[PDB]
Amino acid sequence: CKGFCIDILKRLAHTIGFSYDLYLVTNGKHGKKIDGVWNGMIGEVFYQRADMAIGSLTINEERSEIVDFSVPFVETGISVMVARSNVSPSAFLEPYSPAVWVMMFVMCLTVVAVTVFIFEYLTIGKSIWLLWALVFNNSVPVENPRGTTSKIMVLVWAFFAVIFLASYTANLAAFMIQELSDRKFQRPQEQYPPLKFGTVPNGSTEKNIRSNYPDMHSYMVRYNQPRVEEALTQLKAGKLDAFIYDAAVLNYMARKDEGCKLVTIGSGKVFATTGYGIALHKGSRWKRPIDLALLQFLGDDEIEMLERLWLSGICHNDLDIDNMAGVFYMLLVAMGLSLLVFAWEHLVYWR
Amino acid sequence: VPCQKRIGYIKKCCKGFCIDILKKISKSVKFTYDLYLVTNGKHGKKINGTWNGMIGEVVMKRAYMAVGSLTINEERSEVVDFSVPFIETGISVMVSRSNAFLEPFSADVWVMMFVMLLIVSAVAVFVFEYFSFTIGKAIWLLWGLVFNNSVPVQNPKGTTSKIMVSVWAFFAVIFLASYTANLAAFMIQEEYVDQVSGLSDKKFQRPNDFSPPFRFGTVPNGSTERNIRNNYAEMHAYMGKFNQRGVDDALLSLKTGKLDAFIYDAAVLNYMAGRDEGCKLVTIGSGKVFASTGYGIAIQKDSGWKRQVDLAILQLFGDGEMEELEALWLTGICHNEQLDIDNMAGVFYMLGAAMALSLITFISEHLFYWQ
Amino acid sequence: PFQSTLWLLVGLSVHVVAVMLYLLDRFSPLTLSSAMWFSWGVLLNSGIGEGAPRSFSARILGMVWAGFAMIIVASYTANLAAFLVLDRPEERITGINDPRLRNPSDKFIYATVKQSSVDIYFRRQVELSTM
Amino acid sequence: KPTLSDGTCKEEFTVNGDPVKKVICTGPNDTSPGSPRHTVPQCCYGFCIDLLIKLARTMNFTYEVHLVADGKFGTQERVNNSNKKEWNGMMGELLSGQADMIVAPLTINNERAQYIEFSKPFKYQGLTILVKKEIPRSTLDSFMQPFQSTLWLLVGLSVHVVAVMLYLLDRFSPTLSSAMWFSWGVLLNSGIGEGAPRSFSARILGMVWAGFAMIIVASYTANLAAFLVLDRPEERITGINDPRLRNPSDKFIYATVKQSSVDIYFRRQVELSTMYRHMEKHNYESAAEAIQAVRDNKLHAFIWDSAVLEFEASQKCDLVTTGELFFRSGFGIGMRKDSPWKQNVSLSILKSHENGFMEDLDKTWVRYQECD
Amino acid sequence: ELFFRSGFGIGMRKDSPWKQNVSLSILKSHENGFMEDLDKTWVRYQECDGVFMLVAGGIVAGIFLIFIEIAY
Ligand SMILES: O=C(O)CC(F)(F)C(=O)N1N[C@@H](c2c(-c3ccc(Cl)cc3)c3ccccc3[nH]c2=O)C[C@H]1c1ccc(Cl)cc1
Ligand SMILES: *[C@@H]1O[C@H](CO)[C@@H](O[C@@H]2O[C@H](CO)[C@@H](O)[C@H](O)[C@H]2NC(C)=O)[C@H](O)[C@H]1NC(C)=O
Ligand SMILES: *[C@@H]1O[C@H](CO)[C@@H](O)[C@H](O)[C@H]1NC(C)=O
Ligand SMILES: *[C@@H]1O[C@H](CO)[C@@H](O)[C@H](O)[C@H]1NC(C)=O
Ligand SMILES: *[C@@H]1O[C@H](CO)[C@@H](O)[C@H](O)[C@H]1NC(C)=O
Ligand SMILES: N[C@@H](CCC(=O)O)C(=O)O
Ligand SMILES: N[C@@H](CCC(=O)O)C(=O)O
Repeated sequence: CKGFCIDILKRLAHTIGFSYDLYLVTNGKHGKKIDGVWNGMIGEVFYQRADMAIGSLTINEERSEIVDFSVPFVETGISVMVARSNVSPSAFLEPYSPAVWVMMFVMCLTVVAVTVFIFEYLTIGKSIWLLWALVFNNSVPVENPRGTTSKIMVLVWAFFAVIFLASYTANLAAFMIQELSDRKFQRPQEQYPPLKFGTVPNGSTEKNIRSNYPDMHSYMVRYNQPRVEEALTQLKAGKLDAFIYDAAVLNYMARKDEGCKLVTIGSGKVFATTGYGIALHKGSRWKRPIDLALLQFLGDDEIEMLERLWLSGICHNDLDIDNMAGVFYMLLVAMGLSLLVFAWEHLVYWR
Repeated sequence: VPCQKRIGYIKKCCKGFCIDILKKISKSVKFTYDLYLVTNGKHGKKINGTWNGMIGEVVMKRAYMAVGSLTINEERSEVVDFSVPFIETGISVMVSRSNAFLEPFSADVWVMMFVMLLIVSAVAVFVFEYFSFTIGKAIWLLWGLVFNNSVPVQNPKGTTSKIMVSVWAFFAVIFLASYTANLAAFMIQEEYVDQVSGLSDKKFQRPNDFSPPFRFGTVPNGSTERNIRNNYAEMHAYMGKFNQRGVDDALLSLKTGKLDAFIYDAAVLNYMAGRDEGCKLVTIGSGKVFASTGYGIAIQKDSGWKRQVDLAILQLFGDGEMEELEALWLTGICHNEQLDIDNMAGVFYMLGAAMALSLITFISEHLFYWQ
Repeated sequence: PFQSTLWLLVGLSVHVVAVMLYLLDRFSPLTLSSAMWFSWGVLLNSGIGEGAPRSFSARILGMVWAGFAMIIVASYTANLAAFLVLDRPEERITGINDPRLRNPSDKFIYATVKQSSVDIYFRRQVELSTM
Repeated sequence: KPTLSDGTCKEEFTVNGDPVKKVICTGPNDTSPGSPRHTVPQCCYGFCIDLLIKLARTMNFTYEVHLVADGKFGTQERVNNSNKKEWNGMMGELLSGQADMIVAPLTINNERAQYIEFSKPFKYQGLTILVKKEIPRSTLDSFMQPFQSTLWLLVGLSVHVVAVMLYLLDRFSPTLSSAMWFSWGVLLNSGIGEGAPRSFSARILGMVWAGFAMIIVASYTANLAAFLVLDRPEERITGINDPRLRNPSDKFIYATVKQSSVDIYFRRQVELSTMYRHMEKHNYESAAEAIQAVRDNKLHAFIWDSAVLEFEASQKCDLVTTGELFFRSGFGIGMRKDSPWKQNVSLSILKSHENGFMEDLDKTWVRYQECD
Repeated sequence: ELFFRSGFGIGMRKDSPWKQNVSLSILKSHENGFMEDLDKTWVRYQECDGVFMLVAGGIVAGIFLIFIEIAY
């Protein structure tokens, strides 16, 4: 037998000094009350059949009442695991937010009046028509002035436009150089389909979830996957989509699967956050010699090194349709904007 | 470890990579030490038959050992013995960092649109010939379409005549967008031009007659200079003018511009490169050792500890202890991984050449009718 | 990412070629006003300007004349593209077991809260005595 | 290489025309573990042979090169059939008496240093990893490849909706086929379009359309730029400490060379016997066939000296080495204890480094700079 | 990245008779959602909440060019 807890036990015996014999428990799992009798890893320590119970035990309130736990050394709560969902957006492509947009509209609005003013010195329609033409690659019939000063002012419009277009390529190139929603399941069958979620219902996870949310527990009895891997395979096959278990095991299982197809809900959701520990005899008097020894390994470099050796898995967390359909929202205001202009012109002469 | 210094004695303390190795050995050899700094000379230079420096005390029965920055070479092996090397060392050069339209892509592309020049010209005339400009004027528009320019030119009519040119129109924009996207990739794939290739380069071997001379130098009284003075004696004579006094003073002279090369040890220049501001200095060849000779501990001639000390060092390599020492003490910060006149001058080389192509065509009019 | 001297050669290029283009057609079997009207715009890619090349020698002028822009306008698009690739090491955000933490020479001069526990943690850690 | 029909084994010239130096090399042929072995004269040449000839002339001694019986290096190989252990391979032959000098790639470590000397190394190197190179094909894309092909009919339909009602509003308030030339032409950015709008409703609509023009082509320029930037499988085993090596997953198989120095290195370590306990069954008789196995996709990784693997990777451009060096120890000439040749041999190697002689050997036997 | 993982706690003397009481109360309020209520209320959200400028001179330069052109 070898692993994480065993490594701590071997290290503990060095500093303290004792002889230990492992006593793998035949009875099922960690602990449970059957109205008078305790079984599992905690049943054989209350009934004076052992002196310590090392393993993946979790601190609770009933257990801490009758036994004395040590200082927690691994975090653990309640978590849910789901599969992996099937864009990189830019609303209007936002070159520098609606700041430069105000500048170009205001600049082009003022110049039209200025250019029209200088034509009297030498055109309400021709000046405005040519001005928005050249800045947008022309391609429209626009009057070309025969003067000298007029042609110079119009000329400097193009070079500003193209470099804007070149810069309009930079921001799009910028975004690619730099280079997820779980609003569902938030309902006890109140969602439209029959939602399925299940546990391994013998441990503290059921006891904690049995007191609160009584309605969920009664419905949850339909799904009683009596394993971890058996529940895992059924989850991938689509039979189940939510698995609730320890947050120090579900996270590990979702941190070594191929393809990064299993990500827990949220970004490491934990609910109770009751850490692990070592059960004792309630009168063992070994509680003090363990606490100081354990608090040392949490200090500088001991515990913070073991987890790299055992729990260090890989495959962690990490143009579409709406990207180009962002200016489409401005297409919905195209015909509407032009429609009211005709109505405004109609009422100019009629009224 | 306490580090006594002679000349009266003033107490000092010594620490670092070499000291850490020394105390590890003393825990497996069962011996002690009385370290003391060397006063007269440093690193040894055999002059007039007598030695000096660090190696000048082991020879004359004063230290019995010497650990530090010592480079193994033949001239010292005869007089004193050396243990198994525990680090690599050669000889390198340190330099600063430097400050073509067809260079992106290649010549493969430019042999294609030449076909389109003849093909598009023939297509327009062939279509126009049937229904019934041409060479005189129609060639202007179809080549002009390749470039999105606002030149005022005629627009040929025809219900179907201009249909294909519209199809021909969008071939250019997708072409030019492709023709400019690959350009940015070459800036991603930009290489380092460098200046020299090693000690055997002509620039190093040329003292003069090679423009303003290359300014290279080193510090004397070490293995890195005696090695040069035995193979390239003509080169060592020239470099004597650009002599320095220490690594630190010479290093700052590189940035100012008085020097542009530095031939020194190949295991301490790496530390300088990895612990400088903005990593503006890079070794030639990305850490290219030339005369591979490692370090070691010098012991007195005919010493019984030699059989035991080298065995202990080889045990460290197997036990994987040396990785912690080098990671702690020998790790840097930066790692080796702006349009200019020279790059786009070559662009103008063809444009200037293409300018002259207009002059020769002028003389063709002379023989158009006379001949 | 521009240089005034480099901007000068392109800036003065149009003036040199504008006068050369106009006077070239005199010997063929172009007014100065037009040479400063439809030549500045085309290099700048502007609709301001009038006329088309007329002489056979004038016809061959446009090849290199037109060929100037697209070979250089993309260069700026490439030239600008260089800088967005550069992000600077200003976001070095180096931490935990880094040489920056153990660099005790007037660079970061970072401090902690007196007493506390982080002071005890550093004191206990004999490997970081200098820090 | 096998000899010719006569006693000699052919002659050839190098790149500069110098004659390559060869020495008769007697040894077993057709190894085939499980078949009788016969001794047939062959000839050997290369790096160590050229260095060996230099020493023979300098110190004035003669030689007769012969190969090894079993193609394995030294190893302690403690067995129950003997009292404690006995050496095997090259190392055992030197101590037996049949060998006086050992010239071959042979690492310097603790175990072999307790009985034999090692002189000084020729070159310094370390261990690394060899893996199969990724797909050489760049997956270069054609026209209509980027962006959804189906929605490009929508772009084709985008001009359709604009075309139909453009002249439809030119009849009621103030031909239908006469308007699409301008609408289609402007997105071509050509001179075909000639109809300047007169109605204010169409005049505004014409200009706001223009803003739609340049976005796609610039985006398509970026999309093409996307094709030449984003390529990263991120399949790089980083060092020995990678968690993939620690867990003995069956999807990848690790292997090495039997009875080599790396086998001793892993066995000695009191922690590493957790992965190679499963990789011990996956080994090889020599390093000359593991490369073929990797090339045949029957393996995933290989552990060997960087001196050999780097040369192989350069020669054949189907493999790329990764990882970082983690055990550095040079080679060396090996001889028995109390041998008098030790002092002279060590000096010659040190004197050869300064003379630049090893530079000539490197550039004619190691560096080929092919398919870089 | 975090490098010293250890929680808080209420401190008291060794012979305090309230130690066993207090540990149970914390472990009983840690699971019935009380800690989440305090988390959201207090600590959770607490939201924080040249060339272009020279266009005036360019118009003057254009006006100066206009005046020069008008004069010439
Ligand atoms: O009652 C309601 O109106 C529903 C709702 F609001 F309860 C609700 O949907 N959810 N409540 C969440 C929550 C719990 C808790 C955990 C598991 C289940 Cl089964 C029930 C509740 C929790 C449990 C113990 C201690 C602290 C906790 N803190 C919390 O936020 C979690 C959340 C939830 C998320 C995923 C699934 Cl698949 C189902 C529910
Ligand atoms: C190592 O080299 C030295 C120097 O050449 C050898 O010493 C010579 O040995 C020969 C015969 O043994 C004598 O005739 C010379 O007089 C010696 N020269 C000197 C300077 O002592 C030495 O023999 C070599 N080592 C071995 C093992 O042969
Ligand atoms: C859960 O606990 C009960 C208690 O008796 C046991 O009978 C049952 O087998 C346990 N469940 C599993 C899957 O072992
Ligand atoms: C090198 O040795 C010479 C001769 O002893 C001496 O003059 C010179 O000062 C030494 N160099 C340095 C840097 O001390
Ligand atoms: C709380 O403390 C009191 C006095 O210290 C003790 O009598 C009692 O048993 C404790 N527990 C409860 C639940 O009251
Ligand atoms: N690690 C926990 C998981 C189940 C539970 O919450 O009780 C235990 O066995 O105690
Ligand atoms: N350890 C070498 C280094 C020489 C040098 O740094 O110049 C020597 O003393 O010869």
